[PDB]
Amino acid sequence: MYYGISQFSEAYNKILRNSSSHSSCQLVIFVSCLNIDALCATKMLSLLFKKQLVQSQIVPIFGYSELRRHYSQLDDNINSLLLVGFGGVIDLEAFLEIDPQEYVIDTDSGEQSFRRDIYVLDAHRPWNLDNIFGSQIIQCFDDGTVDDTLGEQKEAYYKLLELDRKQRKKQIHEYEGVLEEYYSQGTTVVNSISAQIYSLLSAIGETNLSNLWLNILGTTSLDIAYAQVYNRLYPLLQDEVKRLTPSSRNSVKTPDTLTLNIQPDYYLFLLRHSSLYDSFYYSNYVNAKLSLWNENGKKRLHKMFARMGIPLSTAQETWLYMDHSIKRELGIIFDKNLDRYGLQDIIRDGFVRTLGYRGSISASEFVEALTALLEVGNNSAQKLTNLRKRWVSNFWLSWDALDDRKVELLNRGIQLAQDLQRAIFNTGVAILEKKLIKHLRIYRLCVLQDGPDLDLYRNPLTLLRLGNWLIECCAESEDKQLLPMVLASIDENTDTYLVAGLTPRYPRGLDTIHTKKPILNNFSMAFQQITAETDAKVRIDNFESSIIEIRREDLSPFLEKLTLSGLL
Amino acid sequence: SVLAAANPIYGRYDDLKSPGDNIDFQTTILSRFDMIFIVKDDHNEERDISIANHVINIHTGNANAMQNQQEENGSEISIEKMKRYITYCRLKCAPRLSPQAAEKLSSNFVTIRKQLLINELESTERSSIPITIRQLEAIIRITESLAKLELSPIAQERHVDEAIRLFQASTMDAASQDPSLSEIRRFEQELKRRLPIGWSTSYQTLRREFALDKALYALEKHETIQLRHQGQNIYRSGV
Amino acid sequence: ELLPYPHQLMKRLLNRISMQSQLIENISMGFLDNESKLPLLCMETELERLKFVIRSYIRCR
Amino acid sequence: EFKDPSLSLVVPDFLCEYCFFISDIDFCKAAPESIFSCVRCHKAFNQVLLQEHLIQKLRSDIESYLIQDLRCSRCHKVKRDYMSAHCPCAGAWEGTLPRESIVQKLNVFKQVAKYYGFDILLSCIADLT
Amino acid sequence: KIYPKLHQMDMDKVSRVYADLRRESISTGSFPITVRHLESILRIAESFAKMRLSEFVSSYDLDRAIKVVVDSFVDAQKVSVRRQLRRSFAIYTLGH
Amino acid sequence: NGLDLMDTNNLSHQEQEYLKEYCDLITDLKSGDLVDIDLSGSLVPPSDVFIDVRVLKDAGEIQTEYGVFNLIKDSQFFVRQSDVERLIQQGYLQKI
Amino acid sequence: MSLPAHLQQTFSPEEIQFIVENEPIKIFPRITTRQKIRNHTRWQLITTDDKALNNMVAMRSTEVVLWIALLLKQQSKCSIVAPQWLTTKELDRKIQYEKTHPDRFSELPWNWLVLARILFNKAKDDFHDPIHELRGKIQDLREIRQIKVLKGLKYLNESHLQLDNLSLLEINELRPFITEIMDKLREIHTASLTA
Amino acid sequence: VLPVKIQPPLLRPLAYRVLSRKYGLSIKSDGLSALAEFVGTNIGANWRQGPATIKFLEQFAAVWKQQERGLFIDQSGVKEVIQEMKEREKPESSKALDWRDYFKVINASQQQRFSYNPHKMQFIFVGGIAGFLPDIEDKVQMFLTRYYLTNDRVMRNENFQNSMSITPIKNLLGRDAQNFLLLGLLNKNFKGNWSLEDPSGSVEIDISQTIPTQGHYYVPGCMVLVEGIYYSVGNKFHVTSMTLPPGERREITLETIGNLDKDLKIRLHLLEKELTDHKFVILGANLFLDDLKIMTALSKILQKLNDDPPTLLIWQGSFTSVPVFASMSSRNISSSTQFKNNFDALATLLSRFDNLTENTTMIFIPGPNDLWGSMVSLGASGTLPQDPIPSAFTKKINKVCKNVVWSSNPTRIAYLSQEIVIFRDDLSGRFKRHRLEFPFQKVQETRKLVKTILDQGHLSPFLDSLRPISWDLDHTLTLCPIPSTMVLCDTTSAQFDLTYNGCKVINPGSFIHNRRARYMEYVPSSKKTIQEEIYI
Ligand SMILES: [Zn+2]
Ligand SMILES: [Zn+2]
Repeated sequence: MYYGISQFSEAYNKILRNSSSHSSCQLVIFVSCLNIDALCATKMLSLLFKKQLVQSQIVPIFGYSELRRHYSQLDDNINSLLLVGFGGVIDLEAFLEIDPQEYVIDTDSGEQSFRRDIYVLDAHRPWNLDNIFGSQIIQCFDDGTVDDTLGEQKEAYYKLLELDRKQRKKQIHEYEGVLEEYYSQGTTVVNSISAQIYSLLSAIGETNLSNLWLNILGTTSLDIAYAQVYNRLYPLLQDEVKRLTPSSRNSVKTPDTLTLNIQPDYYLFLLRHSSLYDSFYYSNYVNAKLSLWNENGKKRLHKMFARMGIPLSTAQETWLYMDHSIKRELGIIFDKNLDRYGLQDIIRDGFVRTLGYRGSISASEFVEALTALLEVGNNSAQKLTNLRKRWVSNFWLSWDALDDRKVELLNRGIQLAQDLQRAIFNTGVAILEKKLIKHLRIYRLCVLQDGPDLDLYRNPLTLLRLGNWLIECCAESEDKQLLPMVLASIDENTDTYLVAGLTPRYPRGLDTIHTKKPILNNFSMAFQQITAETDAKVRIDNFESSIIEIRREDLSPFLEKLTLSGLL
Repeated sequence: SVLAAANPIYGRYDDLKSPGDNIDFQTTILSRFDMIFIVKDDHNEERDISIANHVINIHTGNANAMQNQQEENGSEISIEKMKRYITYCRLKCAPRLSPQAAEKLSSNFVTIRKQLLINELESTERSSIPITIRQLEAIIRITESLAKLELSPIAQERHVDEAIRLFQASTMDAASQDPSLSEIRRFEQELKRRLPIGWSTSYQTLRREFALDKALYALEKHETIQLRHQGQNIYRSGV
Repeated sequence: ELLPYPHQLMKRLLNRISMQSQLIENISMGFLDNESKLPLLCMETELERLKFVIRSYIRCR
Repeated sequence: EFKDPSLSLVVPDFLCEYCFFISDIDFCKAAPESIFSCVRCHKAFNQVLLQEHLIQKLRSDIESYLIQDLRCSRCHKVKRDYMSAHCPCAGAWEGTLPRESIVQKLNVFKQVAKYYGFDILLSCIADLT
Repeated sequence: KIYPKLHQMDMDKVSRVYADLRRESISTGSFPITVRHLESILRIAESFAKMRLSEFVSSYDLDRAIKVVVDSFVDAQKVSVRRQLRRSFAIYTLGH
Repeated sequence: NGLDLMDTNNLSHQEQEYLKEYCDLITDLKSGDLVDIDLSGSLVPPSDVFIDVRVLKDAGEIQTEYGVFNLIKDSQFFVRQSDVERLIQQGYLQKI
Repeated sequence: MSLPAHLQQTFSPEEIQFIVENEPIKIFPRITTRQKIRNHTRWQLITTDDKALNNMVAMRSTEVVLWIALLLKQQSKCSIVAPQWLTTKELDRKIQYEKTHPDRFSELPWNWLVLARILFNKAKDDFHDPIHELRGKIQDLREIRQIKVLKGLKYLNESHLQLDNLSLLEINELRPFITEIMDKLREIHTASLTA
Repeated sequence: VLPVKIQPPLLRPLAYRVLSRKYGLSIKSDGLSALAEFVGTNIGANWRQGPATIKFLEQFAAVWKQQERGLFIDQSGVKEVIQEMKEREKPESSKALDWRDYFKVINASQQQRFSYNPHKMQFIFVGGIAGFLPDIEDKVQMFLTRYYLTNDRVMRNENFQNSMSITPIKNLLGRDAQNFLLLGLLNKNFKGNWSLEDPSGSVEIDISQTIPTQGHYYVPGCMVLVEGIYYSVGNKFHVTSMTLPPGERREITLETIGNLDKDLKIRLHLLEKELTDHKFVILGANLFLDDLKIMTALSKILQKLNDDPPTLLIWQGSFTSVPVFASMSSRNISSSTQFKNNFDALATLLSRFDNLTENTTMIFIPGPNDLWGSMVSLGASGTLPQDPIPSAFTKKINKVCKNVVWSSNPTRIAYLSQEIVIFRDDLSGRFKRHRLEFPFQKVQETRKLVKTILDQGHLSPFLDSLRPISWDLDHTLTLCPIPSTMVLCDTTSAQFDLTYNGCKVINPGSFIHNRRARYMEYVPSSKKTIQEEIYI
C-alpha cells in the first residue's frame, strides 16, 4: 500500500504544505476527459481547493501522448501533480522519464523529500508494482486493495529488488512467477474516484450536500458496466443521505430547498424528461429483456402497455403532463404487471434531487446528460488532433453542466442524450438485422464499414455506448455464451478504424457465485503485444486501454494476428 | 414578389428552333420579370458524375449529417434563422444608390439596349426576351437588395457590379440565344481553300478580304479554326 | 465643474500606497524562505481597492 | 480502377548526332538504356545535351504558361481586352493552360532530375524557387 | 411496414450508369434522361428490397434495378442503334 | 492600451499621428507620478480577489510575478484576479 | 475619452456595491487572531482599522469592514451577523409604515437593497429567519417604494425636489431620468426668462 | 562590465514588475531566460538594469507593437536597435555606424507586393516547388493595377495643374457630341484599328487630325490622355490632342505612401554626409566575354580600378557573344558548359587583382543572351523580370570574391534613403520600331525616351504581346516612387546622363562603341556622373 483509506488526510495536508501559497499556482490537476467519475472527482477537488484558496490548474488530457507532452512542457516550479482517472497501470516514472535523483532535495536522518509529488488517483486495479511499491515520487491513493490482496506480490517484488546457487535461482523464478501471474490480468474497476475523494473529505470534514451529490453522480456513473461496484458502494451513499438531510422533514416546499431523496428510481431511460413509452423503448435493459430491435418487440411493448391499462396516448405523453392519476400509480401498476415480462429488475431505488421549484431529477438521468455533453457537446495526424481538441473542449461543457446556475445547459445535455440513444438504437437494429456480428470461438467481431451517422462512433464514449447496448442485448440471450466483443468504426477522413475491445457481463440482477467474480478485460495486453511486433501504425494512447486506432488496410491483418493471439 | 417556374414548348429548349418559338409567353408578361433564367441540361459527364454522387448522398442518409455539420460549422444558416434575418433586413434597411452607382447603372443600361438593338437588326425580328426601362429598374432593385442583405444604407459600386453580373447571367443569357446563309457558305469555303489546314491568318486580313462574321464563331464551334492571340489571330485548329 | 484637486491628501495617499507595496514585497520575501496568508491576501486586495478608487478619480478628472 | 502508374515527359524531335535519327525521347517511360543511346544506332548521348534539352522544355513550359491567352469559363470566348473583370456573359476568366498542369510538369521534372541525377536540372529547379 | 435503406451500396456503379445513360441519351437517342431517371434506379431498388421484405437494399436488389432501367431505356431506342446500346450497357448487367 | 495597438487604414494621416502620439502621452501619464496605480487598468471595481479562468487561445508559457502560467488551451485556472487582468482584457482568458 | 459614456454622470451598480462594501458590519469570527500572553503576521491595513482584526476571538462578535467580512465568509472563517433591520419583524414594520404613509418613504438604511442582495448571495445561512421570507419582504418593500417613486416623478418641476429617505441604489437608477428631465424643464424656463 | 550568469527565477519578479505592470508586456520563460542572459553578460550583480529594461520596452512598444516579448527575435531586435542608437549617440557596443547594415540590394523576387485598392489605398500583400507560379487573377489585374496607379498620378497632378475631369470610357455611350478627356491604354483592336482600353470599357479612336505632344514616345500599350468629341453615329472618339500623363516628383509620392522611423532617417541622413567618398562604377553593356579583344580591354579596366576599388562594380548583361540554347553537337560547343568556361576565364582575369575584389560589392545584371532566359527567347526580348544568373555557373567567380550579388535585370539598390534602379534593355530600339505615326537631335531622342519612361511610370510601357511579364512580378517594373537614380542601360541609344523630375537617368551604353571600352562612374554623395573612355 502507499496511501490507505485512513491516511488520505496525510496526503491532503502534504499537498497543502507543499503548494498552498497565494504567491503562485504550484498545483496542477491532470484530469482524464471522457470519464464522468474523473469529472466529478475533479469537481470535488476544485471546490475543496476553492474553499482553502489553493491556486490550481485543471488540464483535461485525452491520451497518454498528451500527458507526456504536457509533462515535458510542465515547469519545474509546479511541485504538486494530481493525475485523476489514469496513471495507475503504467510505469509512470519510466513513461515520463523520471529519475528520483533529479527531483530529490534534502536527502538528510532516515527520511527523504522530493521537489515534486505526483498523486495518481484512479480505480483500475492492475496497480503497477513499480508505482505502488518501488517509487517515492509517485504516490497512489489506494482504496485498501494493496494492503490486503498484494502481500504475496509485495514479498515477490521486494525479494527481487533486494537480490538484484541453484536454490537461489529456483526461488527467484518462483517469485518472478508470482509477479508474472499478477500481470497478464485484465483491467477492471473496483471503486469510484468520487467515493474515494468523498472519503478524504469526510476525513477533513468538508462534506456537504453538493459534495454528496457529486459523489452520487460519480458512483452512479459505474452502474452501467460495473454494477457490482455500484451495489457495493450504494449503502454508504444511502447512509450519507440520511446523515446529511436536515431534520425539518415534511416541511413546505420553498424556492431554496435542495432535497436529496432515496425514492423509487426505475431503471428506465430519462423517465422524467421523456415519455413513458420512450423510456421503456430506449432502455437498454428493456430492450435486452424484450428484444425490441426486431419487429415483434414493438408489439410486445404495446401489449405490455395495454396490459397495465395505460393508454398509448397517455403513455406517449411527456412525463410532466401525464395525468396525475396514472403518474401516482406507477409503483402499484409496475408491481402488478412487470414480473409477467421479466422486467422485475426495472423497479429500483435511486437518488432524486429537487432544487426548489425546478422539478425532480435522478442521478441516473444526470449522468446520461453529462455523458451526452461529453460526447456531442460541440492529412491523417492533424484532423485526429482536431478531434482530440473538440473532445477536450466538451469536458468543460460537461463541467459547467454541474453548476446549478446552468440548467439551460443540462437540458441541452438531456436533449443530446435522447438523440444519441436514438442513433444508438438505430445502429443497433441495423447491426442485428444484417447479422454483422461474426461469431467466433475467441471473440465476436463486429466492424462498422458503412451506414448513417457513422461519424458519431469515432468518439470512444459513443462507441462504448453502442457496445454496452450490444453487450446488454447479448447478455440476456441464454444461447449466446459469454465472449469478448470487438467494435470498429471506419473514420473516412483519416482512413483509420477505432477498435474497441469490450468485455462480456452477466445479466443484470443475476447474483451467483460466478457473478461475484468480476470479468476482466484482457484486450489491453493483447493489443500491446500485437503492436510491439509487426509494426502496423497502431495508436495505443487512450487511458481506456482496450481502444486503439488502426489504419484501414492494416485492420484485417491485425485481427488475424489477434485471432492467432491466445492472450485474451 | 412572384417566383414563377415555367417550361418552354416541346419540353426541352430545342435550340435548333428560334428563341421566340420556344417561349410562348407574350412580351408584356415577360417584361415584368426582373430575371428570366433559362437553364439547360448540359449532359456533361464530369458534371453528371458530380450530380449523381450528390443525389446518392442525399438519398443514403448522408444529407442529414453533412448539412447539419455544415450548418454548425457556420457556412450555412438554418431556415428558422434565415427567415428572421430576412424579416429584420426588410424592416430595417432600404438602401439608395450612390451617384457613382447610378452612373454605372445608366452606362450599363445603354450598353444592354445597344446589344439588343444590334441583335434585333441582325435577326430582323423582335427579340422574344425584351429589355426595357423596367429592366433598368430591375437592376436597381437587385443592387438595392444586394446592399440590403449587408444592411448597408447606401449601395456602392460592388453591389452594382454584382447586380450587373446577375442580370447578364440571367436575362441577357436568356435573350442571347441564337438558332446570310449563302455568305456563310462562301466564307467557309473560301477560308477552307485559301487558309491551309495547319497555319493561321490574322483577322484584320480576313476583314480586308470581306460584316458581323458569325461564320468564324460557327467554325470555332466546329473546332476547325481557333482564335488564340486575344482574337487577333485566327488559327486553323486542324479540321 | 472640475473640482479643485486635493494635493495634500493625494500626496499622502500615494505615499501610503508606495510604503504598503514595499511592505507587502518585504513580507513576501520573508515568506519566500505560521502559514497565515489571510493578512497578506487582505493587504493585497485592500491595496487593489485603493488603487482602483484613485484610478477612477484621476480618469474622471 | 486502373490508372497508368507512369507519367510522360517527352523531349520532342531529339536528334542523334551520328546517324541523324529524329526521335521523341521520353524520360518517365523509356528504359534508361533507351534514352542515353539512340535507337537505330547504339551510340551514347551527352548528359549535357539531355540536361540542356530538358531545361529548354522546362523554360518553354514556363513561358507558355506566362504568355497563355485567357478565356471565359462559361462560353469559352477568348479574352480580347486588357482590363476586364469578367466575360460579358457573366463568366470568370480562366486560363487555357491551368496552373495545376504546370505544377504537375514541374514535379515530373524534379522527379526525373532526382532519379537520373541530373545536376544542372536540379540547379534549374532550385533556381525557380 | 417496410422501409428499406440504401446504406450498403456502390454509388460509383450507379453514378457510372447514370453518366452513360445521359451520354447515350444526348447522342443517338430521344428518351429524356434527367436526374429523375437517376432517382428511379434508387426507387426501383427500394421496391425490390421491399419484395423480399428486407430492411436494407442488397447489391442484387440494386443490380436488378439498374438492369430494369437500362433495359427500359434500350428497348425504346430505334432498331439501328439498339444492338450498339445493348453492347455498351452489357458491362453493368453482368450476371444476367 | 491594455488590449492591442491597432485596420488602421480607416484613419487619415493626421489622425494616425494623433493616435500614435496619444498612446505615448498616456504612457507618460502612467509613468510620471501615478506609477503605483495602473492608470490604464480596468474601471470596474475589484469585487472578488480570486477568480477562475479558462484559456481561450494557446499561448505556451507566460511568466507571472512569482511562478509561471502554462496557458494550455481549454485548461481552467483558479488564480488571483490581479495577475490575469491584462490577459483577460487582451483575449487569452475568458471566465469572469 | 478616459471615462466611458455609461460612467459619465452616474455610478454603475458595481460601483454602488463597492461603496456599500466599505461600511462596517458585525461578524462572529471562526478563528482567533488574539495573541496569547505566553510568528504571526498582522493585518496593518491602510484604509480601515486593523485593531478589531488582530483581536478576533472565536464566537465573540466584532465589527469589520464589509469587504473583509465577505472575504472571510468565502472560507468558513467567520459568520456575518444580519443587521437588525433585516429581520421579518422589522421588515413587516417598515411595510406597514409604507402602507400607512403614502406620501413619504420609510426610514430604511441607504444601503438596504445592496446589503440585502450581498447578504442573500454570500451569507445565505446566517439568518435567524427563513431567507425565502426575507426575500419576499424585500421584494414587497421594493414594489411599494417603486409605486411611490412613479407617483412623485409626476412632480418634476424646474426648481428642486425632495426625495427624502430614498435609498442609494434607487437614487442611482433614477438619476439619469430625473436629472435629465429637470435639466430640460430648466432650460425651457431660462429660455422663457430671457428678458 | 563584469561578466556574470543570473538565473531566470531571481530576475523574474522585477522583470514582470516593469514589463507587465508598467506597459503590459507578457514575458515567456524562454524570453525571460534570454533577457537574464543579456543582463548578466552586459551587467554584473543585476541591480541597475532598470533603465535597460525601460529602454527595451519603450523601443519595443514604439516599433514592434505587439505582445509576448519573449520570442528570441523581438528581444534580439530591440537589443540591436538599442546598440545602434547608443552608437549614433557617440555597454555592449560603442563603435561607429556601418553602411553595410543600411546597404542592401533587392531582387525582383523579394520586393513587397503593393496592390492599390481602387478607391484610395496602397495595400500590402507580402509554398512548394511551384510556389512562384502566378495565378490567373494576377494576369487579370496586371493592367488594372497599372491603370489605377496612373489614374492616381493624374488625379494628383493634372487637376491641380490643368480643370477638366477624367470621364470613364463607359460614360461616352449616350453622349452625342460632347467633349471628354479620357485616360486609357492605347492599343490596337482585333479589327485592326486603334482604340483606348479602360476598366469601364473601350472605344475606337479616329487618330486622323490629331496634334500630339512631340516630347513623348507614343506606342501601343502606353497609357495616354486623349481629348476629343465622341460621335455616336459610328461609336468613335475623334481625338484632337493626346499626351502622356504628367509625371510626379518622388518626394510627393513618399508622403502619400508614408514609408520611412525617425531614428533610421536621422542615421541615414548622417551617413549621407559622413560617407562622402563612395564611388559607383557602372560598366558598359554587352560584356562579350567570348571576344578576346573585349577580354583584353576588361583586363586594363580592372587593372585601372584595382588602384582605387569602388564601392560597387556593376556588370551589365549579355555576358556571351551568342545566345545560349540547347545545341546538338558532340564538340565543346555545349552552350551551357561554354558559359561555365567563360566565367572560369573571367575568374582567372579577376582573381589576379588582390586589391580589387575586396571591400567591393560586385553586382551582376543579366541580359538578352544569358542562361535560363535565352533558352527559349534565343536572344530576343523575352520575359522581362529576368531571374539572376544561375548559381551553377558562378562557382569560381563567387569563390574568388566575398561580396558578389547576382540580381534581376530590373534590380533595386537601397544604398541610402535614395533608391537606385538598374535596368538593362534596348528601350530605344523598341520605342522607335513600335512608335505609331500621326497623319496630322540625339539628345532630343534621349530626352524623349526618359520622359516617356518617367511619365508612363513603368519600366516597360508595352503590351503583353510585345514584352511578356511575370504576372505577380509586375510591381518590380512600376516606377510608383520614381527612384532618384536609374541606370537605364542600353545598346542602341547614345550614352547620356539626364535628370528629369528629380530623377537622375544614366545610360552607360555599349561597352565598345567604336574602339574604346567606355564605362561610367557615379558618386551618390555629389549626385555627379562622369564617363571614363579607355582606348583599346
Ligand atoms: Zn543514333
Ligand atoms: Zn463568356
